[PDB]
Amino acid sequence: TTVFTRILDRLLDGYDNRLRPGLGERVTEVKTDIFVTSFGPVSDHDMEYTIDVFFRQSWKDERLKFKGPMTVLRLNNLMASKIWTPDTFFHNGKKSVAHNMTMPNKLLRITEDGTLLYTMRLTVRAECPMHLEDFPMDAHACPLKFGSYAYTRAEVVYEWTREPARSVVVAEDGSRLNQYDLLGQTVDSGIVQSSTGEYVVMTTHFHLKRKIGYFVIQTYLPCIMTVILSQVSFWLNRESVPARTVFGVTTVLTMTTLSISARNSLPKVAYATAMDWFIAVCYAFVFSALIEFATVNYFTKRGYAWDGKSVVPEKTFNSVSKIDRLSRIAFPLLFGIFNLVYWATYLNR
Amino acid sequence: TTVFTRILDRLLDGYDNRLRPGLGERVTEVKTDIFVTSFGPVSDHDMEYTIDVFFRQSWKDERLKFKGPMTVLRLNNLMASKIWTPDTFFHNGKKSVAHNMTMPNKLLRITEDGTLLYTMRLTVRAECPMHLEDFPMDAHACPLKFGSYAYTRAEVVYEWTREPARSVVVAEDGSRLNQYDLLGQTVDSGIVQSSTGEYVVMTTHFHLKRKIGYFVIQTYLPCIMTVILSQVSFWLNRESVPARTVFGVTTVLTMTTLSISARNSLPKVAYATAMDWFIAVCYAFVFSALIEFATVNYFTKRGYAWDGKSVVPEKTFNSVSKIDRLSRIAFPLLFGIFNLVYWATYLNR
Amino acid sequence: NMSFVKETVDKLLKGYDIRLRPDFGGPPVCVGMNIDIASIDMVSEVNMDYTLTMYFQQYWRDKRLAYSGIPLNLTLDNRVADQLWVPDTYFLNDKKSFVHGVTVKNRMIRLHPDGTVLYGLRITTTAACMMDLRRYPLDEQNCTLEIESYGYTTDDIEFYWRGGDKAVTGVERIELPQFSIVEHRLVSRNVVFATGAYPRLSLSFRLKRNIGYFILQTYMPSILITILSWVSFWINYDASAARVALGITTVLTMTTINTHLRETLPKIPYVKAIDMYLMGCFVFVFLALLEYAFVNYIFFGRGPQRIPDLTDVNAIDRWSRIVFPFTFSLFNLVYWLYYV
Amino acid sequence: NMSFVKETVDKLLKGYDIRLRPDFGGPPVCVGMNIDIASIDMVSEVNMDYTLTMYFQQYWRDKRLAYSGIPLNLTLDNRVADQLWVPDTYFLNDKKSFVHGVTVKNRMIRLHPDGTVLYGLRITTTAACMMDLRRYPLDEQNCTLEIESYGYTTDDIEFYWRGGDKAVTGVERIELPQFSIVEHRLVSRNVVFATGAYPRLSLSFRLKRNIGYFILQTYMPSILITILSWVSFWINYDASAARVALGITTVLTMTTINTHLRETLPKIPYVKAIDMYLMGCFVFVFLALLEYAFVNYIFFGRGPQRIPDLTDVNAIDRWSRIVFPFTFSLFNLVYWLYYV
Amino acid sequence: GDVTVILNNLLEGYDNKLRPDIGVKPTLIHTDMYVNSIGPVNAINMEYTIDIFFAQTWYDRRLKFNSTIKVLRLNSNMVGKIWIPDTFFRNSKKADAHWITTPNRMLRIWNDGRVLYTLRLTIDAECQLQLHNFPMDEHSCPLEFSSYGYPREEIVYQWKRSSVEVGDTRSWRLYQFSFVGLRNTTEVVKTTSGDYVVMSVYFDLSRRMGYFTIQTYIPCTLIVVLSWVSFWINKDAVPARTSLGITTVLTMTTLSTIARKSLPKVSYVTAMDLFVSVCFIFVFSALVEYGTLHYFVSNRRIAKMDSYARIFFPTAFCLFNLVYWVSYLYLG
Ligand SMILES: *[C@@H]1O[C@H](CO)[C@@H](O[C@@H]2O[C@H](CO)[C@@H](O[C@@H]3O[C@H](CO[C@H]4O[C@H](CO[C@H]5O[C@H](CO)[C@@H](O)[C@H](O)[C@@H]5O[C@H]5O[C@H](CO)[C@@H](O)[C@H](O)[C@@H]5O)[C@@H](O)[C@H](O[C@H]5O[C@H](CO)[C@@H](O)[C@H](O)[C@@H]5O)[C@@H]4O)[C@@H](O)[C@H](O[C@H]4O[C@H](CO)[C@@H](O)[C@H](O)[C@@H]4O[C@@H]4O[C@H](CO)[C@@H](O)[C@H](O)[C@@H]4O[C@@H]4O[C@H](CO)[C@@H](O)[C@H](O)[C@@H]4O)[C@@H]3O)[C@H](O)[C@H]2NC(C)=O)[C@H](O)[C@H]1NC(C)=O
Ligand SMILES: *[C@@H]1O[C@H](CO)[C@@H](O[C@@H]2O[C@H](CO)[C@@H](O[C@@H]3O[C@H](CO[C@H]4O[C@H](CO)[C@@H](O)[C@H](O[C@H]5O[C@H](CO)[C@@H](O)[C@H](O)[C@@H]5O)[C@@H]4O)[C@@H](O)[C@H](O[C@H]4O[C@H](CO)[C@@H](O)[C@H](O)[C@@H]4O)[C@@H]3O)[C@H](O)[C@H]2NC(C)=O)[C@H](O)[C@H]1NC(C)=O
Ligand SMILES: CCCCCCCC(=O)OC[C@H](COP(=O)(O)O[C@@H]1[C@H](O)[C@H](O)[C@@H](OP(=O)(O)O)[C@H](OP(=O)(O)O)[C@H]1O)OC(=O)CCCCCCC
Ligand SMILES: CCCCCCCC(=O)OC[C@H](COP(=O)(O)O[C@@H]1[C@H](O)[C@H](O)[C@@H](OP(=O)(O)O)[C@H](OP(=O)(O)O)[C@H]1O)OC(=O)CCCCCCC
Ligand SMILES: *[C@@H]1O[C@H](CO)[C@@H](O[C@@H]2O[C@H](CO)[C@@H](O)[C@H](O)[C@H]2NC(C)=O)[C@H](O)[C@H]1NC(C)=O
Ligand SMILES: CCCCCCCCCC
Ligand SMILES: CCCCCCCCCC
Ligand SMILES: [Cl-]
Repeated sequence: TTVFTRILDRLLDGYDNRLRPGLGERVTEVKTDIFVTSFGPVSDHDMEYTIDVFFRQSWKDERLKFKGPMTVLRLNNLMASKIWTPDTFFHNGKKSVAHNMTMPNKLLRITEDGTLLYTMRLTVRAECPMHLEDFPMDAHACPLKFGSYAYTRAEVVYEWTREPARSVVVAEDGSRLNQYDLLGQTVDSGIVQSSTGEYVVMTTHFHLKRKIGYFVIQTYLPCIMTVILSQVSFWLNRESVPARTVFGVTTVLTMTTLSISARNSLPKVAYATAMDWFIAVCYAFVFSALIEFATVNYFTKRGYAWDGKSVVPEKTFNSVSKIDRLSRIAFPLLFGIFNLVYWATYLNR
Repeated sequence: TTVFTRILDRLLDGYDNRLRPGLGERVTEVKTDIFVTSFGPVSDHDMEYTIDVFFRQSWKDERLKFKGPMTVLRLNNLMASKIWTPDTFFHNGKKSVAHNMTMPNKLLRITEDGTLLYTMRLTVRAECPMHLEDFPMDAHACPLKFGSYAYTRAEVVYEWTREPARSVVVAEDGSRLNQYDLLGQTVDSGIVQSSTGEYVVMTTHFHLKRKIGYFVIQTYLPCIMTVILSQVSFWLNRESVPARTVFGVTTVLTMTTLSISARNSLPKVAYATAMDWFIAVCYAFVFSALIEFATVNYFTKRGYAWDGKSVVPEKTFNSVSKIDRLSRIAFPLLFGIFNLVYWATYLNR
Repeated sequence: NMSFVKETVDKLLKGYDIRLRPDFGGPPVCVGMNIDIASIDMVSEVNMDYTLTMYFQQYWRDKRLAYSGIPLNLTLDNRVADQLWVPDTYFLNDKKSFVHGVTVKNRMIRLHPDGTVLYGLRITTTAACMMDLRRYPLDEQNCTLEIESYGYTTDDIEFYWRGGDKAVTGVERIELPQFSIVEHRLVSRNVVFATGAYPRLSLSFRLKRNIGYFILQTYMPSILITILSWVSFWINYDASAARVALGITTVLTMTTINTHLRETLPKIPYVKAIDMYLMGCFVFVFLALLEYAFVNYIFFGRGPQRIPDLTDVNAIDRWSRIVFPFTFSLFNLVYWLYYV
Repeated sequence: NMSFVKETVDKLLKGYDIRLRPDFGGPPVCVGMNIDIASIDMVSEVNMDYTLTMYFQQYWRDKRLAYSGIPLNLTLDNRVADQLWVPDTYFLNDKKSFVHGVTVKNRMIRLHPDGTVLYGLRITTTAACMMDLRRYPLDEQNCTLEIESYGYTTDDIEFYWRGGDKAVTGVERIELPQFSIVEHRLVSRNVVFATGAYPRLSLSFRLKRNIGYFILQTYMPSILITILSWVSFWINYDASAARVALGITTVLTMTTINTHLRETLPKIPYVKAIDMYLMGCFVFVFLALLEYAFVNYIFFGRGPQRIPDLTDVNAIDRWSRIVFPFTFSLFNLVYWLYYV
Repeated sequence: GDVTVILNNLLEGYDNKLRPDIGVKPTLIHTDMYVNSIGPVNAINMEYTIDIFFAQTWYDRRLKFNSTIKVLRLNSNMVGKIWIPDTFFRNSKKADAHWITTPNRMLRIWNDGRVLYTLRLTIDAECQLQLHNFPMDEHSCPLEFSSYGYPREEIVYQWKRSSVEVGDTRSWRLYQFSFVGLRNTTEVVKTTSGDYVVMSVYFDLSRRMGYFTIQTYIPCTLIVVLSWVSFWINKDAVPARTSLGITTVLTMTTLSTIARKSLPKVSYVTAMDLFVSVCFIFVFSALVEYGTLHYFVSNRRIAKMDSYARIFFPTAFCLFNLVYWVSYLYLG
């Protein structure tokens, strides 16, 4: 039993965790891979996403070579605080969580040649800038960049453990996305330049496409039904002024409620989205159908409708409005054309 | 100066704070009392409540006897971490805070015979399971159970410092309840069973009665006024079809909004509360008024109302509906009777 | 006697290496687990998680901690847990968790003469479970807790449920406002990652949603508005202001019923069972209003120029008085039989 | 220079006992306190608390820390406060608080040659005040901050405001969007508990709620709706649809106004001053709708059978044109004089 | 080896309780700031979030060393071993350093004793906003920092040549605001514990108009135009014009509460409140216009009031818009 205690004591005896391996002699090379155990929700309001990972790092440290009856020491994560580890931080990382239940969710493994494996379980919240002009038919590439905070590229360089595509792996059942699809990930690396030197940065982009199904049910269908409802008043007789006024006013006010309730999901951006343009055109169609009736009412001479027992000699009775007859065709046709142009504009692109 | 330093050093010399006082000789008896500085708000949605207490414990430790210029050593809280303290925890607690602003809000006092006084300021958020069948005229007994986490009743027992009724004291001004009245507290002691042995539990039940004032103003009164409003249409002439229809439909729409919005602050329980029953009957009265008019409208022979000049014998004019005349009495009477039965049922529980 | 206990405990921790597991370099250490579930609450469909409070006990043997001459089980102050090796147990689907710390850290250490360690923790954990809401609110959910060792593979540690199916207790006493726990299941398997194979214990609960809340909130208001829209069929064709106002408001009221329901649910890209009903009830109120516009158009549009007859408006109204109630009950018959 | 200072400061801490207060076993140590208020924010009626940022300074003399030969006040790195006795000051009504920690712990220790210690902390505290909202939004609240020693009684410690009325600064520079701080005052007293008598310092503010926000959001919308319900008095009695639609809409509008205000306040059981106005405006628009029903019933219900006339339909309308604006003005006259 | 010996020699006899030059001269600290992003502006709380790389440079003669190594590039391990200034942000409501995966701090020591200390910070900084011109308002949100305990006779801060740097503004989370420019100033603020050197950065921000045009201005304008449809409807249609008139007022009531939902409950009148209130007057007057017309024609030139209202109402709303937009976009 004491054989392994003497090995660990010898490893730390004279060890200086203030100094990186190979300091003053070479560049510390850190191998890195990420296992995404879950891809958490994307927050449109905060323009950020959550991701739970096993952040694996590996590097060589000749000070920790040993000879014993084992080739790998699978040690308690208490040991990792006694040795030098990379100071990796996420460049676009917001408040992230290191899991501590029931113990620090870290593992340290030392092989006999000095190679270290150091993985931790993190909940990472990272900024994802979004261009919501195509919402809800938008797509995003949410980045995840990390690298050393303190060591320039002449001291610490990061590389992927395997081929870059295979170095970030997402669990099959880990998708915690509700209104997005994970199309895939792009893995790259580069150099970031600051006022304090040049730093290696490792980049992963997750490609997310919003799923439009929720917004078809809650926004597009009520908008389409409201526009269809507003064109119903074209078929009523021109003498039903209270009836055709309620049609126009109710549908205009309904589109007002829909428009205000539509942006409650989004951050309060200052540009118009694809949903705003659809609602605006739906507002124009609904508003014009009420304006159409006002023009019809302006040319209505008699306040009584046809009594049902008299032939109109084309007392006297008002005729069916030509504006009403033309609106029965023009309004459905123009709204049908708008839908064709709107959906082909955004679904194709 | 050095006199009291030498006393504290002697007490802690050879002192093992991993061992409870009397381990292997007797049972550690802990006298407990609680001073409630404020009984905080009750959360119906989370079925919890908040309480701020001075949690006081007292036990004998023969290892801490001393003789000196003073009979009581009033020490700062950092001495408490040097000695053995009970591992008391709250069985129904959810997320409790031991305040430490600006320092740990704990006091430790050692008397010359070894008696220790150890109090701490705590904010406990504890579970209060609720039965909401009688809501908003319900009453609850919110429990506050605590005891040792690790030590069984053969090692650590708890007792109240004074008479059990007088060992939980609520401050006169310490009430943060908004919609409840603290009617008193019952204090008891017991034994619980687990997989690791039998443990002493000290229990306090806080008897809270909900104050109905908010729900009368925001739910009951708007419901009663909507029902009264829906019956106003019985006094309108049967030829005012657009007018009386607007009465019926709007009141139903208002009742739908009231019914949906009346459970916002409650947990989504599967049963019906007393408020839900009241709104259901109010909905039925409102719904039946529009059904009443549709029956009245089905027997309206003529589309024109009385002109104000022609005598009505017993051109021709419609007579006042017999269904309307009976509704002008039956509907107000049946709603008054329902209120008498409804309020006598729940205000007497 | 108390001095003998102090000496014995000091002897155990002298030369003890907390960095090394029991039987380091030898056979894997077997860890037995028990859970006493204090409560389950905050089952959130919005956040796709549930909150679980439990007494979590681990049961392993460390021969370095065997002591003789004391016929007692040593319960020690929980701060001694920081001087002993404990398993690096973690929960994979854990989103946010904490060990309670009032009045002290809710932690238990109990040594036994042969070296057995009982390690108990009072834990509140918010674990993730993705919910299939396609049949919501008539849905059953399955939410799990995945217990695993982080740094130790199956060569170093083995998990098992101590007591078999009696390892987890307190499930039958759990009261959820919106769910009833149909059953709970205990699973022990191995999970392989790039760093090796790890033992895993899985505790899963099958949750059935109570529908009593949704009858009062969504279904009954929707049914009554749909029935309300049929009142128009008993009003004369010439009362345009009355029938349009009745038809328009019920269509508007259906949206008001839907928006409140929408606000309390996550952004779900598919149609739920509750969505099918609301969209079904919206069609009925929309068609009932479209029925009058057709009736108004026949009398006033096609009148002067000269399955129901489609030329007598009274026939269409009387046809509607039967078909609309009958079809809506037929829709309810098919809907409630498929989801129950 | 720096060798002597380092030698002196090391000498102070050698043999220092942090467990004993200054003059332990002797006279009480007098602790003076100054507070510089950075800001006040989040005055919440929903949560019944306010959030306070301040610089909390404590002044006391510890003769164990007296030094000579250095004509300087030694400002030491704030980590030395962990090696020194400091008062165990706490805030009794403090629900939640923290010491700021960027870029380091916002803490200051300054020694003086005679042994005096200046100990400053930058604290943001959410302190509870229970607000009486019976006059809301024309209410005037009083929120305090109790400052007490936890473990030291008046035999061991004494509190006082350093500078008397000038002990608290920055109150005149506080900008609360909803309130204006009319007055603040400082109180020193003792409080008796079951464990002893403890010194308490109390700082309280008197907050007078501004009314301009509620004029635009609640009062003007209610007045305009109440006035527009009087338009039906000038509409012909024959126009039943017009006057019922005008009457119903204003009653419905009044509810919508009340619901918007309802959702941003706690669930207090009493009637607030804003509720009295909204109930009053509801009665006025309800009676206006009931006025037409009386007018409608007199003409049609009793017409064939055959102070206002009560038999002339147009007389009732003329009467309502005068009484409703007059009574509402009388209601506003009484309501505003009682609450302003 | 040799670096270990140098590090041990520096910390031998070092007292990190004492500021350098404790009884000789004030410590001069040069500060740099790189803005990673200026986060959202929270108008309701009157605060904004900013993510910065905060760099400090000073001289500690106790950290001099002679060797071929010209600078010691170190991680956060030695940050707590040497003296560090107690810099804090004076208007910070809530701030937090970063700790994933390790403390995001940098320490570099040169052979002449120069110390470079850098750390990553996220700060919720207080910013009192004057919303009188809202939503056409402009702000200069400050960010002040100083020493907590060391007065001007002990610590002096000094901006470098490249004081504040901002990166790609397009990635920032300024949804409703555009970053216009920054200024960095220096001043001495006198408190009760002494005089302190306070360094400030002011970030000028202009509110983007697009959201509130879509959310409030367009809906409120359309309801006003909606009320004018009544003027072209026949005056005999009493239920049609009364329902049209009263529903616009009901809708204008709903829009009024929505407009202020994003603001703190300030008790003065913003430019948004003025527009909404005038739009309230227009819809209110249209219903009163028909009530007067109905009373003078049925319930009985005044009879031709509809013809006047067809011109006067659209012209007065156009005139008000011309005055409203010119005054709040180019005037004060
Ligand atoms: C009321 O009570 C509460 C508690 O209930 C109290 O809060 C506590 O306050 C104390 C300080 O008073 C905190 O203790 C210090 O915390 C420092 C960091 O705090 C930040 O990070 C916290 C988490 O840290 C984890 O992660 C970092 C790395 O990311 C790691 O360094 C830590 O050790 C720790 O890692 C553990 O946990 C993780 C999981 O989280 C595991 O994965 C890991 O395995 C390990 O178990 C974080 O919690 C803090 O947030 C709090 O505070 C912020 C405000 O600051 C607030 O906004 C939050 O809401 C939250 O409240 C915060 O972000 C830490 O650096 C200190 O450690 C120093 O010092 C101790 C002294 O004993 C020493 O033991 C350590 O080894 C270490 O030594 C330093 O480290 C320096 C690092 O830069 C270094 O420069 C020095 O050289 C030296 O380095 C070492 O030195 C030793 C000795 O020579 C040598 O052997 C080594 O080799 C090496 O050289 C210290 O822990 C405590 O964390 C707070 N707890 C909580 C829960 O908040 C509050 O203050 C009280 N109020 C009042 C008024 O009394
Ligand atoms: C919620 O949803 C989760 C996820 O679906 C459910 O979890 C699953 O529960 C079922 C039922 O309990 C599990 O199946 C059982 O698994 C155990 C354990 O298997 C492990 O250990 C075995 C040794 O004891 C070992 O032989 C297994 O290895 C074999 O199987 C794996 C399967 O992938 C295969 O890869 C290997 O090559 C081996 O062939 C494994 O390591 C197992 O003992 C059970 O066997 C019973 O049933 C089988 C028939 O299925 C029968 O042949 C046996 O005789 C015995 O009767 C059974 O397979 C499943 O593993 C769980 N999956 C996960 C991911 O947790 C959960 O139940 C749901 N909750 C509720 C309340 O429903
Ligand atoms: C957005 C709406 C814009 C509307 C613009 C409307 C522009 C405009 O000024 O239209 C006037 C006219 C109204 O026609 P409409 O049928 O509605 O009105 C009839 C018309 O005025 C006849 O001239 C009248 O007969 P008379 O000989 O007087 O006795 C007849 O009275 P009577 O039969 O009851 O006795 C009226 O009912 O409309 C068009 O010609 C359609 C043009 C294309 C309209 C295209 C609309 C999309
Ligand atoms: C929800 C209630 C449903 C009730 C369903 C009731 C269904 C039912 O059978 O109604 C018939 C009748 C309608 O009464 P109502 O007065 O509305 O109808 C009159 C009735 O039909 C007369 O017979 C007609 O005179 P005539 O002889 O033709 O010349 C008269 O014509 P006119 O004078 O106008 O020209 C009609 O107006 O109602 C009752 O008797 C009250 C029953 C108890 C009602 C109890 C109500 C609580
Ligand atoms: C920030 O402060 C620096 C000084 O620390 C300002 O730079 C100075 O600009 C004036 C311009 O007249 C020069 O004369 C000085 O030589 C500059 N000082 C330097 C370069 O150290 C800088 O302008 C300030 N930034 C502002 C106000 O936005
Ligand atoms: C602004 C509302 C316009 C309504 C139609 C007017 C038509 C006038 C034709 C002369
Ligand atoms: C009290 C407001 C009344 C508005 C309509 C007035 C119509 C008649 C004017 C002489
Ligand atoms: Cl309460």
